[PDB]
Amino acid sequence: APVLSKDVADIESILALNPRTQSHAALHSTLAKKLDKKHWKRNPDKNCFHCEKLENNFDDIKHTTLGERGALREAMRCLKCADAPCQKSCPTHLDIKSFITSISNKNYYGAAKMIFSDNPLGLTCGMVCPTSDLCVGGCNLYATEEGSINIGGLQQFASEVFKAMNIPQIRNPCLPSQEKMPEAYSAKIALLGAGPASISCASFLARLGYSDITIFEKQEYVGGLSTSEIPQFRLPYDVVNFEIELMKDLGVKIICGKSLSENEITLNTLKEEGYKAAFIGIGLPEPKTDDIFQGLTQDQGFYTSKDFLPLVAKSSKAGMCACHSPLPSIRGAVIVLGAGDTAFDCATSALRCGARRVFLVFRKGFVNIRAVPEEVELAKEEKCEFLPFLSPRKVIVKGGRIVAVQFVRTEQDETGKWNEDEDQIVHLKADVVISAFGSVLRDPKVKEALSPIKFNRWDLPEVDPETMQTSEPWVFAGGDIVGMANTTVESVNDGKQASWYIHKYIQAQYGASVSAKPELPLFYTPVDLVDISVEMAGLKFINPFGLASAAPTTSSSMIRRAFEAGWGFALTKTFSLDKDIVTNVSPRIVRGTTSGPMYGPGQSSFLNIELISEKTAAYWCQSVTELKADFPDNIVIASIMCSYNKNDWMELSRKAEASGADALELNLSCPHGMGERGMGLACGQDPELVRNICRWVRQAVQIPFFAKLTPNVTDIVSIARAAKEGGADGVTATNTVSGLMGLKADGTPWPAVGAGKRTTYGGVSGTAIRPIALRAVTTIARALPGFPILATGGIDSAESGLQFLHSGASVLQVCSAVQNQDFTVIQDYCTGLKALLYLKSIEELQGWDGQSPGTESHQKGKPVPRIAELMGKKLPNFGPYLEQRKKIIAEEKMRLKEQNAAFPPLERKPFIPKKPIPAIKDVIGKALQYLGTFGELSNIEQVVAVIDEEMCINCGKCYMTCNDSGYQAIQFDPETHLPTVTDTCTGCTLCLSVCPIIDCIRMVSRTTPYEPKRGLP
Amino acid sequence: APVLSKDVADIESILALNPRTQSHAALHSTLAKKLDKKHWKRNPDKNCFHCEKLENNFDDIKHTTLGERGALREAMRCLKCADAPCQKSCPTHLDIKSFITSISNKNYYGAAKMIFSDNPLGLTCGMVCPTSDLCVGGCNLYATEEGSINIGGLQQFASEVFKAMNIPQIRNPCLPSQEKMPEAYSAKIALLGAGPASISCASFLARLGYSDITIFEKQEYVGGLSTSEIPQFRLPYDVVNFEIELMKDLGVKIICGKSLSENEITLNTLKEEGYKAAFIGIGLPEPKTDDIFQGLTQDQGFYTSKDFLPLVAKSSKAGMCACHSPLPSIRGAVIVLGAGDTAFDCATSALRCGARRVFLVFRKGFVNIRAVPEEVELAKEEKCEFLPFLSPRKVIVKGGRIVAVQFVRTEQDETGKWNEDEDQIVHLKADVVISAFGSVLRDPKVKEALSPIKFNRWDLPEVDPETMQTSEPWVFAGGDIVGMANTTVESVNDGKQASWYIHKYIQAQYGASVSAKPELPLFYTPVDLVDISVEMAGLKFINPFGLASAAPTTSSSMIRRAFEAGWGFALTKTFSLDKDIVTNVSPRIVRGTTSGPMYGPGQSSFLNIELISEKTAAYWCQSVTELKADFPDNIVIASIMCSYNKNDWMELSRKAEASGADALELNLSCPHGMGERGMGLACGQDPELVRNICRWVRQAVQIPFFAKLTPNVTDIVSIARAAKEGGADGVTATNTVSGLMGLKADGTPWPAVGAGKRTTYGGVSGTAIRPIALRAVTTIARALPGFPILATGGIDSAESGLQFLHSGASVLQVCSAVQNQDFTVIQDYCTGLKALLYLKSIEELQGWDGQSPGTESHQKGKPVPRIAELMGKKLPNFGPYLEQRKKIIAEEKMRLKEQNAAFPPLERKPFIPKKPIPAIKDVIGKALQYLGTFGELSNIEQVVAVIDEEMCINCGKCYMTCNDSGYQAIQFDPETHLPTVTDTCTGCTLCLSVCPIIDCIRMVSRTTPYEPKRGL
Ligand code: SF4
Repeated sequence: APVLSKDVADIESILALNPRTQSHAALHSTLAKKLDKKHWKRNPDKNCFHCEKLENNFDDIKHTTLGERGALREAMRCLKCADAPCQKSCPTHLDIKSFITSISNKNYYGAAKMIFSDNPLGLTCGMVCPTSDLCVGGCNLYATEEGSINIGGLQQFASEVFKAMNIPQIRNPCLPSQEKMPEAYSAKIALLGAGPASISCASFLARLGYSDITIFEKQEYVGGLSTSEIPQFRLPYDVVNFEIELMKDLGVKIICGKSLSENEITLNTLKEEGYKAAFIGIGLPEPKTDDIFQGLTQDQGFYTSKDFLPLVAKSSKAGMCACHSPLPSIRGAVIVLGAGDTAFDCATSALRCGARRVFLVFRKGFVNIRAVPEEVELAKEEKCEFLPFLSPRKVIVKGGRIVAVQFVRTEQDETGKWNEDEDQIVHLKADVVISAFGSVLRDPKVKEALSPIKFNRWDLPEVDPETMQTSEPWVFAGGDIVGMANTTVESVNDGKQASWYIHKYIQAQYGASVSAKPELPLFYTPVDLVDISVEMAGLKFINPFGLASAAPTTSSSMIRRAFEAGWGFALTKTFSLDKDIVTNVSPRIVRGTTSGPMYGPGQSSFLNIELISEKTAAYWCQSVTELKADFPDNIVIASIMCSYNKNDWMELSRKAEASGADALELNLSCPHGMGERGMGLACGQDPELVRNICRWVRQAVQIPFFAKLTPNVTDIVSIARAAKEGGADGVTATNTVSGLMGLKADGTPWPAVGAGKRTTYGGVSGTAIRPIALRAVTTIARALPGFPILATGGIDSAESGLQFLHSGASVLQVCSAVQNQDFTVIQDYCTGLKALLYLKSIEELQGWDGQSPGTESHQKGKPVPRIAELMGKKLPNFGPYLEQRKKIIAEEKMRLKEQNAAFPPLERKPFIPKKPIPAIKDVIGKALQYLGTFGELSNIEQVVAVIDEEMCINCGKCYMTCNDSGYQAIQFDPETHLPTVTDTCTGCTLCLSVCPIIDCIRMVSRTTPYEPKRGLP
Repeated sequence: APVLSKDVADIESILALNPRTQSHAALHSTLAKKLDKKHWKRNPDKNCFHCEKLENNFDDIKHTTLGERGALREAMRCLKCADAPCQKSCPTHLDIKSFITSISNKNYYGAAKMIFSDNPLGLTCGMVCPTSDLCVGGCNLYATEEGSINIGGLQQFASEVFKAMNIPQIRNPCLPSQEKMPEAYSAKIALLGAGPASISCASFLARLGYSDITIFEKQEYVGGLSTSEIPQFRLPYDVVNFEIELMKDLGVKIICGKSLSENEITLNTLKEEGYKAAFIGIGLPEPKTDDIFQGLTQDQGFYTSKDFLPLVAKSSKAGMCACHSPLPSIRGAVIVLGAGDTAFDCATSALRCGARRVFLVFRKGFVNIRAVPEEVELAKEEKCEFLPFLSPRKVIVKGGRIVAVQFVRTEQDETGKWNEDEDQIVHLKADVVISAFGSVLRDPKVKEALSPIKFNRWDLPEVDPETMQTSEPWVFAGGDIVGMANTTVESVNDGKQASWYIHKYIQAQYGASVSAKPELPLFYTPVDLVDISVEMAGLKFINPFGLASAAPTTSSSMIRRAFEAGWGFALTKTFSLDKDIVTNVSPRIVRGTTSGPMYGPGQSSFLNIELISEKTAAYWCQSVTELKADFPDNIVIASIMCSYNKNDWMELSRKAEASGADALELNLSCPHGMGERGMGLACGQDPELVRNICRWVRQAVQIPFFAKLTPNVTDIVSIARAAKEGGADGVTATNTVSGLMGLKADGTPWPAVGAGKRTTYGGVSGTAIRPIALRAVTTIARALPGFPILATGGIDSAESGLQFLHSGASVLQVCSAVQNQDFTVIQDYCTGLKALLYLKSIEELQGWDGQSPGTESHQKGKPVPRIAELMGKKLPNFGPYLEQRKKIIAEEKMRLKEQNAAFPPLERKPFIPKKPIPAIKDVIGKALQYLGTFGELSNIEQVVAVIDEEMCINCGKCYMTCNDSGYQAIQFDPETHLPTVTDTCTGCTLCLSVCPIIDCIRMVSRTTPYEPKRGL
């Protein structure tokens, strides 16, 4: 019979590309290499000077866009810094540390809530903020080779998920009922212009309780420049609509077709009409012009950015207008004049209109470009040509058309000044000219409508930079109109700033005072109303999260701050009688090596050789009395430990109870009387000793007490049962896992103590032991139904916490997650749990896994075009294949231009719960139904792996894993590097487990014949 | 008595910047924000158009340079792809997957060996390769938001560590002795030009065994352009010297002051002198010139790149020449003509010479720039101005000096045919002009010296692109001179390619044939000679690494491939008697959630609910016979399992022994009993059962057998002892840890089987259980001294393997690391272990931790200036402080300039072992001496944390950890964001444990009185 230990021809063939170490250096000529290189090319080719067709292509071109896989990686990378410089560098002071922490914990709702609390246009800003000159410019990670965090992309991601949840914004909960609001809040308020500034101002005023807010917008569309000029390929119109609807949820009214102008709305007519306050947020409505372009028409080929961008927007943004607008026909060479964002967006937009070539002409040098590198990069990658040091002089017009523009040289002298060299000219051929010099306010009728407010030397409304108030106390202004900044986030901040002082002004007008300290409300939704309280062992917890007896509870002052932060409960560090006083050694707590040489945030574990508290029982008991007196609703559990002695346990437990502790937690780590039978060395490892100790405490106190169990036992259920039989009211599962974190190359340990560099076995904590704790909790919950369990072991998010609740635990203890961060994580845990419970009531989101939307086919986090001429073509994203994909996509865009259609918009409508929102008590133990013996698992219902070609990044890991750890069932194409799972798959699932792309590989029910490989008959 | 649970004023103050969730939105005016922004600025300011002083500043400006912290992070990120496109895109075909895998496993030696095996100028290339147009351009991770891997930087890092090791290259080991080499290998070989091409060619010929190789170099310095023109701030000269010395270790001779030219050395004089083969690697020695610059002199301010760059290099590269020379005095505005690497290096170099302003003028557009984007980036960040579409027409000279250059406008038309517009001119003011159009071969005397080889239409030596052979069979050529490529790596490849055919030619001349298949040797050093064999339980292992009984040993055909790859031993997947046949379910193996939502390479654990082998005992026994017959030196251990039955264990053990297995491994996972006698349900959890099973097997077979222990017990020592008492020859520690990996938000498990979505407890494997396995191994080793232990549990590198050996294990079993990669990791483990053992004999490297050099103060992996005017200044790397640091550094550079001195690179000298290189038997159990009870630990010898301000990146994590998990002992400055550990520190070590910068925080002996805090 055949050589069993040898691969047959077929398998040898399938293993052709499997890694094998070479015994010699490789020989490939330089010429051969030059040729082969093209086949695998991923990035832009430096030698290719021809741009990829972009006519009618408005697909997202942002390099910062992130999908869930990418967002989680970047969020975990963030150091989540104290007094973070990125936040200091953000105009709206977003708590970046907190929102990124939430994203890293998969709590997208909490992240979005944090974002929108300080920036009502959070999604728009995540997408368009020039971060390199703002938040990212101050990021501490810039000091590392890998670089600064993609803050904008993370903000965009969390906000997009929230948008997908279709949850509405709600009125401030702690606010009195609409009917009980003081009359001052009904004051008629008017805002002019529906752009970022007014949207923000109106939003914050509405949060404060004002019920009569109206925004008067000149145009038929809303959103300001975010709608009329920023390209669809950078800022999708549906984003703007989303943020507007959120504002409308607060009652803000918007009336379009109304202009602030002398023969229409004026400050005088508003005051006559009874308006108490007004906010001017009309931006800079007119284009900066140059005398040389006077008289030129669009038919001749001349446009100002104010003419051009809105035309492209109306045509590419579904919804914006009621009438379908044609895409401007831009053919030939295009000259764009300007060096700011306007110019770059005109250049890129011109390509979508069919431009053959685009020239960006600056009057200064490259170094003087105004737009941030990120913006410049977009025009650069699309092959726009940059021409520096040129100033326009004349537009040659022949046959009623622009045929060229004549320029003159410019240069900086010996002081810095700029001059024009007349004898040095340039005759640049062009068919279209677009001036993108900027914008201004110059309509006399508009300025007159603002009488009698004072205008500064820049001929713009003068305002106090702190209050945003004009010379007229009831009139405020912000955004581009003030002329201080030119970004969406700064305009949003102006409205935010103004809202507080408008509030102060109105209240004063009604004879009411306001807090000296500004107090703008946060952002709220129905999720915030979800009840996450839970009752266990007769105790009421405001929320299920608490601090475990550990380093974070080293001092009672820390517990105090934890309760102030919002933690539901806390354990004191374990303490004992005076005679059992201990002294710690140092070093004693080290990082885990459980996930490789990854330093900084998110350590996968810690190992400690710390003893019980070094502080006295007297200190802890007085501390408990103090804590319970000041925080009656927060549960305080005293952790205590004694040697195996009845009088001692009774004495200490009674002392703790007398201090006012809500309950006790018995630390069973103390060694016994003389080893002997293999029940370890600690009392907690022997059922008999545990039972006795619990009996002693039960007899001594009347308050509930829980036995903290060690996972270092053969059968933890035996110990849990012993504690129950002893009288314990529940058990804490579990303590740390015994281990050695590692040795240095010289053999010395870490931690290493004293001159002798000695160590002893320590306790492992963190996410690395979560599988062990989860097993412990579930096994105890199944063996002792209804017996209270306090879970501990790797809990670092609402999601992981919910896993333990589902496993049978009632409350959740945390240590390592706090050591990795700080007490503020409680805010993430609470909003996260509320969101998870809330989402369970939304029928239309059942396909989601918690807060994670179903994974859709993507590449780099961008939706893969579902084009018939692409699905099933085996065209990977590299080399000649990518060229083909681009050609196909370009053809589709042209077809879409032909086959016209565009008005099936989405009347945004919030999802409404269709079943009661589950309370904590309703989810406890729900996972137990799926757990059982191996025999209870079906060996008939087998699965096989299936790969989504469109999501694949061609690494071949699935292939390598099946080859050297599986069944050699995957074919890896030598040309496309695309994997195909064959019929020999056994569904072991290893490939799916090593794939870098989330959900690229999925396990599906086997449809073909199934037979175990016995290797022989 | 005070309120004990409240922070006193002092502590409230220290906690000032500690994170606290806000209950309201913040109010900060736009004006206030604009002002505050500058204080924290890290990156370049878009509105600042003035460049940082760079006169005489040759500090490394590469954005790709990596320090160990950064290199480990990037290496772990690499997907380590199959048939990798990056390698396909590398001109020298470097096995990137393997060298990066080695870096990820901290095996820098293995990584360097891999790099140099295919590229003898590996360090130079890591630093200068235009990767985006090469290897990186084909990287699969470009398909992710985070982007492609920094391959060049990783190559640079590994090569730099190897350089620091001061290990010499040695002659290929498996080559006959010098004396026994055929006469053909003594053939006189000549190479012209000591640049990358010839260095590579000479190196490979030397590896093949040729003993008379001489490189004739025209100049007094060696290295070619790497030395004469590439700037010191991109390629340090010591790198070039390092690679040249490695080549010289192979016997290659270099003679300077010798030129290929008529009247000097010619192909005819060489042939006449007895040379059998010649390689031409003289590059393109002359500058491409323009008629309009004829007659202009350096005194007037005109230079060609060939004049200028070497002048700067000779002045900034210590060791290049022997004469100390001043830097060229470049003052005023500088005009650099060109759009390739040459032009950009001239521009950046001009700034070091004192240039006030630099203009890069291109004949074409910005889109037509020849240099890759990172090269262009360097000039751009230093504020060089780019002027496109200009062609030089005249140079204006007044008072003996250039004052301006007049250009005419250029433009492309319908036929790409670039035209020049005469009526459109530019009068650009300038004091210095540097032409950087490129290079060529124009010396008639040099071309004559190459007679009679054929020259092509480009007037360059014509060569066959595959063999590198010229029209004369004994003459070959490569590098810039062939005119096909313009990169160091391609020039290196040309020499590599040529070496094989030169070898083929010479051998044929001596009447000898060569293999049809090219066989260039790998790179070797003394480390490769280190013996890593080990004997255990009477068995000899060629190396201590083996495959555990698991998924990687699902089929014997897989074990065969593992042995072919080099694995020392392997366990069969556990098998049993026919009556105990099992059937697996699916899904059954899932990724661990032990390190968060991190997917792809390096999963920290796996959970499986797989059963024993589904293949029959008949299959496994025949397979063992086949494997042992084909691989007699590779150890094969048969893993078997039976229910608690004497006859069964004896029958199966004898069946396995009869098949020829070297030993047996008893899988004790089979259930027995009810389940509350406090010893679980598996036989392996009960000492009595284990002792009886071992007794049965010992009585049945003569070969050694080991009991595989489960870590899921209260006292694993009791089980180990029971196995020993039963007759086992050792124990395998340990099997998987029982657990539940997690649940989805809806409560369903993963793995989930059937429509019922059911699951059962599985076994956790991988790095996440290493602490448990290491504890188990150490405990058994201390309780049962000398009892053989086969370790298993998270072993994924030579370094982790050595930890287990130090802990008492003799051999190392692996599963998860292979599931995370493939069988080739064995190559990394073996070279890594050899290196770790070798380094223990090097006295001058005692300060290193294994292969990791002692950590030096750095920022972004670059050395921090050990300047007096900088130390203790509390100047962080941001805002106005950074501005300050730049001013101080610039002043230091100017000071160093005035003191025209220094030059002692103290010739490179290999370190020599000063003690015997440890064998595996010499390190086993060495760490046990440090293990003991808690009471044996000194509570008198306490430590405190100390922070190196220069390495800090100001995140405040140390501060937050001490505040909410410590003793509130760190002050975090509100302006500089610099932390300071105060006297209240207790040395808990949490801050050091969460700091993102390796070795920024260190624990040092406490010098002040220690008093435990008692709460009062
Ligand atoms: S954790 Fe480390 S890099 Fe961060 S502020 Fe503390 S010493 Fe600096």
